[PDB]
Amino acid sequence: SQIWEDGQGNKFVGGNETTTVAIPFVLKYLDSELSAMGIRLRYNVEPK
Amino acid sequence: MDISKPVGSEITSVDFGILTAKEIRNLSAKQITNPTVLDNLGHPVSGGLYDLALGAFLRNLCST
Amino acid sequence: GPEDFQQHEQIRRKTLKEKAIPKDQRATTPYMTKYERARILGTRALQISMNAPVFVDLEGETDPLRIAMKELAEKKIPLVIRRYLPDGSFEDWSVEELIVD
Amino acid sequence: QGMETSTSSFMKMSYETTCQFLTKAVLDNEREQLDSPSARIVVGKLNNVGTGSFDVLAKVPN
Amino acid sequence: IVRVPIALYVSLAPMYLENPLQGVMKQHLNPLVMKYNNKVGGVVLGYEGLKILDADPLSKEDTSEKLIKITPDTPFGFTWCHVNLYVWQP
Amino acid sequence: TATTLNTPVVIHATQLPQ
Amino acid sequence: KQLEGVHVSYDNSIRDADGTLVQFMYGGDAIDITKESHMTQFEFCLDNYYALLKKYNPSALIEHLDVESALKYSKKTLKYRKKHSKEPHYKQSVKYDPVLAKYNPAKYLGSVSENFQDKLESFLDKNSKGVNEKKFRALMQLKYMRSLINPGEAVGIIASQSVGEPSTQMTLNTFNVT
Amino acid sequence: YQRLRHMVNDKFQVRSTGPVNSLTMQPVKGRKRHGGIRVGEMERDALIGHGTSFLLQ
Amino acid sequence: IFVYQNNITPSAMKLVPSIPPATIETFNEAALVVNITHHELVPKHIRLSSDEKRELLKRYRLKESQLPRIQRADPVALYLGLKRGEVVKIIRKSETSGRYASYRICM
Amino acid sequence: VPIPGVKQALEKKEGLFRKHMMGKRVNYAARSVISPDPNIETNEIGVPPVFAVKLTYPEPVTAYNIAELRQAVINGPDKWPGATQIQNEDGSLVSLIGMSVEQRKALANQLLTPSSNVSTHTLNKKVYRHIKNRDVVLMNRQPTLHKASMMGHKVRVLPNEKTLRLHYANTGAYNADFDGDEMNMHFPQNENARAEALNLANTDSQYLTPTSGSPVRGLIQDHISAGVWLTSKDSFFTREQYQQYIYGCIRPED
Amino acid sequence: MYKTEKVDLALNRNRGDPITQHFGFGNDEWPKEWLEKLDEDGLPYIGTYVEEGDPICAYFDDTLNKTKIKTYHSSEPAYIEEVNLIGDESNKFQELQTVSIKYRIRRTPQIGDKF
DNA sequence: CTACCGATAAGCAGATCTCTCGATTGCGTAT
DNA sequence: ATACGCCTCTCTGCTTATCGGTAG
RNA sequence: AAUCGAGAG
Ligand SMILES: [Mg+2]
Repeated sequence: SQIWEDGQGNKFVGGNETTTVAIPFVLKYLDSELSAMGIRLRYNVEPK
Repeated sequence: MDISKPVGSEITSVDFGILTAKEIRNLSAKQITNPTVLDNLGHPVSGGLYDLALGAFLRNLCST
Repeated sequence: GPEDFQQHEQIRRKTLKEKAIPKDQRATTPYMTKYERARILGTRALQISMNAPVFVDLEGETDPLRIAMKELAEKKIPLVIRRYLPDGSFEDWSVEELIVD
Repeated sequence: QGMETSTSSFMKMSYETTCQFLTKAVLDNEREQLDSPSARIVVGKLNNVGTGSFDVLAKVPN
Repeated sequence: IVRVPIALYVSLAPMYLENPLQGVMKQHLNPLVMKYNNKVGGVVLGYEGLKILDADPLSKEDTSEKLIKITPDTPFGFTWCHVNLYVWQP
Repeated sequence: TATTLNTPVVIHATQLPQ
Repeated sequence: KQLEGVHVSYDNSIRDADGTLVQFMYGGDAIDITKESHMTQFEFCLDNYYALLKKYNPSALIEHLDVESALKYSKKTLKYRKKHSKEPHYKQSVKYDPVLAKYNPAKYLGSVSENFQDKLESFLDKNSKGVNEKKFRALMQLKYMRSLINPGEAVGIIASQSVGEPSTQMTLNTFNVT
Repeated sequence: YQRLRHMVNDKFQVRSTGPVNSLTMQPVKGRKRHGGIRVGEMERDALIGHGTSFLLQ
Repeated sequence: IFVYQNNITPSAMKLVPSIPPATIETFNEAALVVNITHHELVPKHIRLSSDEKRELLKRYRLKESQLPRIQRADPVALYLGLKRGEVVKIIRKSETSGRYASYRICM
Repeated sequence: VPIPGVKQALEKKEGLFRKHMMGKRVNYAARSVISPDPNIETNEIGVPPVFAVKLTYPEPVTAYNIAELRQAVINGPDKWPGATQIQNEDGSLVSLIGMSVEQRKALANQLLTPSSNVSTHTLNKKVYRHIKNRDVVLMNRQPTLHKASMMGHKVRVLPNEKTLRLHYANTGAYNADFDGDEMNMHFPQNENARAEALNLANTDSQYLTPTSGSPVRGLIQDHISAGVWLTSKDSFFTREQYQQYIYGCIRPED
Repeated sequence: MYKTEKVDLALNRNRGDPITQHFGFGNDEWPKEWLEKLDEDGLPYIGTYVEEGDPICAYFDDTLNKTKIKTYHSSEPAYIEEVNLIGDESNKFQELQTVSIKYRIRRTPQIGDKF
């Protein structure tokens, strides 16, 4: 039951290990601008 | 900020890396092919820069 | 599976207790610093505002920060100031054990 | 030039020459622990100076 | 029909700082009964022996007054918990 | 629904089914 | 930008945000400037002795402290410093260090600066004046213990401001050396 | 006596909530568009120097 | 300790770290007629033994590298023969607090 | 002329760090011209009523609140003190702006009711009350060249004008005159920032500048000359003059 | 204070394309509360008092089969000093696509005003 | 003798508080 | 008329060319 | 949204 679909219906299984933090939105925009540079940021969640 | 919406997780640290071309296509939602931002009828084309894949544009549900 | 998590939890707890400085040899200032006082008052005010029990009798008051100052006056705030050290060690001082001003 | 040697790269990136301090950071894979105030702001975490110097714990009596 | 121990990271509301065990029960353990849980395997019929970790590790387990870490932005407190859950394995 | 006030942040099993 | 992390730690040593140490003592005495004004104003302190005593309240501030060892070591150090100090700085030897090095000044009454103690001794020597000199010295030492910079004080931000903000009052350049 | 033209009805502005910027989800600029005012670098530095950390956040 | 009058060839400097576990230090006869410690601006530098160095590190909960650092090539470390890792004691005559001690590390 | 790139979106002051993370436009703020007032208590700010209706504070209802939060909700969004918004238990945001008096009365009647939904049995409704007198505010005057130029003031809600009112002692700290200077006012929305501005950043604590320890507050000119006149040997006052001066400046009811 | 805004209805249409809009009211579903600040010819009465949310000029575009207006966009209330009708340089007897409006605001001396 | 270096001389990259209004934003070819 | 293709006055540092000193 | 001009502290 670990599967989920898309809006295009192309379903696939993926890790549900996702969380909810409190961040500025400008952080998300900066991460996009960093993807445009080929640079990834790894944010480590304190509780795992 | 609402003080009745507690957050459990925190960003304890961050690290800088490179986004390899393999994982980009792994994490991608759609490839962009044709430079058709908005055709006639004032709408985006399928598979274009302003695709419905890359988000919900105007009064259109996001295709992803 | 669960063996991996148990190992992680054990290591985290080991580091935690390696960082907890025992009461016998905590050598930080006996008085409560102004920052500690301000934050203790603020958090106690938040708790009272969110319906946490109050250990003093209001004089018909309605300002949660005033209520917190009342409890701090009567030494009835159940909070602990974890004075973190630069290395990561810490001492737990209770507000009761701390003298204001 | 006087702040080349520093654990936190966010402070320098926010200071100036963002590109030169970001390429230098990503080549060295420099993980920063979010200790400088500027890095705390960028991530959005409570600062360390002042009333961030400590933590507050409850005492539940049951 | 098996019993599964669980490590839990739950949020304790300020209104329950006199019976934190009951508070954790009512906030999280009661809404986890008779529902298929994606972790333990399936449904839960009940639980017993709830135990709460402590934010001050020096305090030996022979105690009732445990510390709870408090969120900087919020009166809610977070801590780890232990509890045996009775599931009905599919 | 299913926020931090109903569901735990993270569930972990410490032992295989007892 | 670079001083924004420097702050006073619970060990009383000032140090950058990551952990690197900058100074072991804020200024060498760990006293707060917003509280340092009347420390050397011994005449004022003497004249207001009773009010100052009621504000400091040693009754509720003497169970949690140690008020013997710091005073003993300070007396020994002052005796040694009196013996020497007719000699050059490169010729002296640290048999005894400053008192603030050993004892935490916020926890040990009498562990004070090396110049504050000397000036207080000169005052109590050059004018004898009815409250006993012992109580006045005890009050001055509790005042010093209370005039200490709190851990967490953004000394870096405060110093950056203190060097920059007064510099706007000198950027007029009227009348060789820069 | 001369009456200068810098009347105070062109100066005051107050905002509680309202329109926000496109990509940052932050208040817009400008008195006339219902925008917030800027807490800049120097305001941030002064808010740190107070040790006021919850206030700064 | 070797002192030389005017210059040093590369063919001599190439042997300074060549002979462990001992140590050779070099000085110039010129630019030595004055002791850099007698200058009143230079504090009393006292080399610290390891016995009190570990005590300082445990008292402040420090690593070696988190201290203020003294250059291996600065004249004070040249004067004292200070090696890498051994911290030094400095008696700074402060204008405000009189005398106080701070500890640099050679690294 | 050139089309900006990603690097130019982050590089300089107009970039993204120094313009959207090192400093951001903020909510619940206000700007206005300052005008002097010697009838406020040197720790207060004279808030015009035009701000006092806009700026709000989220106040969760309790048993010690439904005496006056209920009255504020009955008063509504215009009459001060009153409330603009009500946040329900399940996060629903109800606005009082359009409602009628009957609706406000019914809502305030149901302002504290037990929850049949047990999911949010740990939360209470929040009322976005107007900024009353017990609240605290964060004044600011650019260029903020030192920490004293951003202090905390209690609010005194004045009835008449549209300029923030400031006492004269807050001039050596802001480096401010009253010839058209405008000051930013920030209204914190949580108890932690409230307690910060009341205790750490408040104006009572900023008596001496950390720069050199010299004091930075005091009366300025008119009060100085008045003092030189009042405290001269030629000043004598009858019983009525003496008692009137003393009561007028003391007022034991405050 | 006098402030004049130019309501040029010919911003869209240009170079001989059909007249998209006409000053006036159409026959669509329009609220009758608009005639308070608007004359029958889709222009405001001289001497009315306009606030935020108050119609300034009414036009009917045959394209949308609806009545559209331009609203007064200014916090400070104003009165209407005059309403001009400007013709174009085309000698062809076309409709009016330019209306000029001059507002009048009372600058009574408040506090905070410099003398 | 021979790399091998190097003290010049020469090239190159970045900064230099907040706020409010208005006015204007470009041009050559070819079906 | 209308869609394709396009243009004279600062000041720190870090980094490199260039035609010769420099130990073995 | 960039510039240009005008100004307020
Ligand atoms: Mg002025």
